[PDB]
Amino acid sequence: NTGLLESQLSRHDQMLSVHDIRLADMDLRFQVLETASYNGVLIWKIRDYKRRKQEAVMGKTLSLYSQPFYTGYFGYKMCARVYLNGDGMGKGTHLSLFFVIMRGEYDALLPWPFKQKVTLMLMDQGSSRRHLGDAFKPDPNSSSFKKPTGEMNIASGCPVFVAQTVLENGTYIKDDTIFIKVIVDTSDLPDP
Amino acid sequence: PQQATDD
Repeated sequence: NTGLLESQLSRHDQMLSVHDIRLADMDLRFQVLETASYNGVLIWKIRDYKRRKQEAVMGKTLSLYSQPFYTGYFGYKMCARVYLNGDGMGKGTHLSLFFVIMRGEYDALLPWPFKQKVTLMLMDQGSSRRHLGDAFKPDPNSSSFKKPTGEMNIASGCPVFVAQTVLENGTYIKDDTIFIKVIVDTSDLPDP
Repeated sequence: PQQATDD
């Protein structure tokens, strides 16, 4: 019958669809890898600041995540979260920057809770290089630094990192893009 | 170290 030809076409179309997602996913997966780091330092590049800022305001997209980064080849898996329009006490007024601990595939061998010092910062692209940053020492009793249970733990950082004005007036933005850098202390910890 | 709203 022709119902056979059409069924076969349908089968193919269905699979071609799947293949497309599989492909798209891998493009994403490539990207993540190509930008991975294993020395506990993250350099997160955020293009389209205007549009993304606007989507934060419009409530379309409140926050953004960096690709994951590591303290070592088989160490903690972490990342960053930013709210272009602020969160909490900085909401609407500042840019909030947080640190996140993700469920690593080797947590069973890592020390908990997380105790490595974290240094959050936004880079200045102007030639005077007056970067903005602040560091902290994980709070042992905080549920953000315990052995992950779900994919990610509660983000912990600075809700009032930078005043949105300061950000948008200084030389931090250039070519509609900003750079965020995280520095996790690794030296102080028995390495593999 | 301050935490983010639940979301």
